[PDB]
Amino acid sequence: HHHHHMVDEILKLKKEKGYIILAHNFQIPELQDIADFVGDSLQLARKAMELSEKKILFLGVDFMAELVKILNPDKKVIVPDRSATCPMANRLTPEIIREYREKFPDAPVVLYVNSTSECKTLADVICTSANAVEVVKKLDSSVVIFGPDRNLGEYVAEKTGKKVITIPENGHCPVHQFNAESIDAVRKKYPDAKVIVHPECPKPVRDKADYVGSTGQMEKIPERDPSRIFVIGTEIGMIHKLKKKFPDREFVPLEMAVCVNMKKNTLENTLHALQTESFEVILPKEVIEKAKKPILRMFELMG
Ligand SMILES: O=C(O)C1=C(C(=O)O)N=CC(=S)C1
Ligand SMILES: [Fe+3]
Ligand SMILES: [Fe+3]
Ligand SMILES: [Fe+3]
Ligand SMILES: [Fe+3]
Ligand SMILES: [S]
Ligand SMILES: [S]
Ligand SMILES: [S]
Ligand SMILES: [S]
Repeated sequence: HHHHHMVDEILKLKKEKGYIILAHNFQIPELQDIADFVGDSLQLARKAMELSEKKILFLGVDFMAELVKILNPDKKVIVPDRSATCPMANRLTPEIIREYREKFPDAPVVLYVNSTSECKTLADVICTSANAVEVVKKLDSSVVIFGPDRNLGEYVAEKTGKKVITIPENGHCPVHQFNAESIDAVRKKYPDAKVIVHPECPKPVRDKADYVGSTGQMEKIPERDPSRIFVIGTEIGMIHKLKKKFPDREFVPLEMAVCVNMKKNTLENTLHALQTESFEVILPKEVIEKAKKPILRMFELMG
């Protein structure tokens, strides 16, 4: 009843006030369902650039909303919880980047998308887990500085054969610290299941999986693998996304993994956001201009 009210009022206010809702794959199912588009940060950013609308309600975490805003400076971007962020990303700082640039002056600074917008202004190129391998492959260098995620950096080193110098020391994602034993357990319980895990997972988990890929990659695997059952080693939000796309197959969480910050967004605070038209994502224009360069480098090296 209340969700029915909240859902209908959200759909009403989004229509009335000219907002497009963009939701990340890790949002709760109820917010994914009222979104105009659901996707990874790259898909959502690219999508934003194509919109005729000048108003965006973004449903994810701050670095993502800011990625949208940097590529769409003249659109009004709001979020329902202004504290939704990536705690581990904020362990990488400007001074660590400067320090490592000095020591390895010829190593391009490749920053993972979860990095703060301030940190992005000091990068040579941005990447996501979808494109990180391709991006580091096409750089001239045989050595790269990579942060903030150490597991993704080592994965990239593995697949490119390049030297990846990770920063900071011990940057990792709690959400993807799956037990390797959990894979052994599912392979006996579901013998024919395909295990897909995120490259942020530790090396023993990746190496025992049938596929390693980001959320965008995970959702393309059933387009080419006919298996009836997939075991999914990422954040719980992707199970709903996959089930919706491929109703014919079964998706089983490797374990329950919840990103607390992603779950800060609710139907209630989303409705408040459309009522009040807050909270606006504002970056100093200087940050937009400086962060935009390594982002455009990323597309140049992708496309
Ligand atoms: O690319 C994305 O949207 C992200 C993904 C993804 O796999 O799509 N995973 C983790 C983060 S922090 C962001
Ligand atoms: Fe995070
Ligand atoms: Fe993350
Ligand atoms: Fe993560
Ligand atoms: Fe997270
Ligand atoms: S995150
Ligand atoms: S992350
Ligand atoms: S994440
Ligand atoms: S997270």
